This record gives sequence, structure tokens and C-alpha cells, in this order.
Amino acid sequence: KVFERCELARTLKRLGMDGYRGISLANWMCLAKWESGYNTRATNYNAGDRSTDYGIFQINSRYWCNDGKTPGAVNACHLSCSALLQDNIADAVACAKRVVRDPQGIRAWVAWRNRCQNRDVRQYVQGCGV
Ligand SMILES: CC(=O)N[C@@H]1[C@@H](O)[C@H](O)[C@@H](CO)O[C@@H]1O
Repeated sequence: KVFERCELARTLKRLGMDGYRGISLANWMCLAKWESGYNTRATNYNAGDRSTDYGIFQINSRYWCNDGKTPGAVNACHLSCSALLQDNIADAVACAKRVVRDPQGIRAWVAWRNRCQNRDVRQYVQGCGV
């Protein structure tokens, strides 16, 4: 599914993401916006290393989920990458929380650095009641 902006904001808040490991909801929203356009079924194949990015947060199969077809991969979220393509984002949120429990935090998503870091991200939660 493609979330509407404020629908996603409230969904993420109910799943405990506001301030998780210090990350504001608006940062999670900025991440989802620029990774997938709020699209839970999005996939991106990376021909350079044979990995695939999955779901609304475009979490990568080399380290975080298992899709069986990524060489030399691990599965730190202990999920099938299929779980990151559901309309219900609970599993994707659990995996995103696992990602940011590692040292880089939200910087683990390279695109967050380019699109959200040191930027005014509040527009993404304006009017959503969060
Ligand atoms: C949290 C996450 O999945 N980050 C992955 C990162 O590890 C990978 O090296 C980059 C390259 O495509 O994609 C994403 O940023």
C-alpha cells in the first residue's frame, strides 16, 4: 500500500517510533518519504552487489532480512524480506528499530544522510496530530 502522509505518521506513532533511540517521528517520515514514497511494496535491486532494498524503509537484504538470493548475506532482523512487503508495517518497524540499535542509528540508511540530515523535517508531520 501507499500510505497517505498523516496516516503513516499516526501509524508509526502507535507502533512506538516517536523518539525510538532518540529518533523523532518526523525523521522516520522523512526516511519513508525519500526511500519509497510511503510505499510498502517497493523494491530496488542493487546490481552492484546483488542485494535488494525492501519496503517502505527500503531495508537492504545484505544485512537485515533474508531473501535467499543475496550472496554472503546475513539476517539481523531475523525475518524473511517478504515480511517487509506487507501492508501492515509492524514487522518493518520492528526491523527498523533493530537497524537503529546498531551504532549508526538512523544514519544506517545512506539516503537519510542525503535527504533528511541537518534539514527542517517538521513539514512531514505538520497537521497529523502526532
Ligand atoms: C538500513 C539499511 O538497510 N541500509 C542499507 C545499507 O546498509 C546499504 O549499504 C545501502 C546500499 O544500497 O542501502 C541502505 O542504505
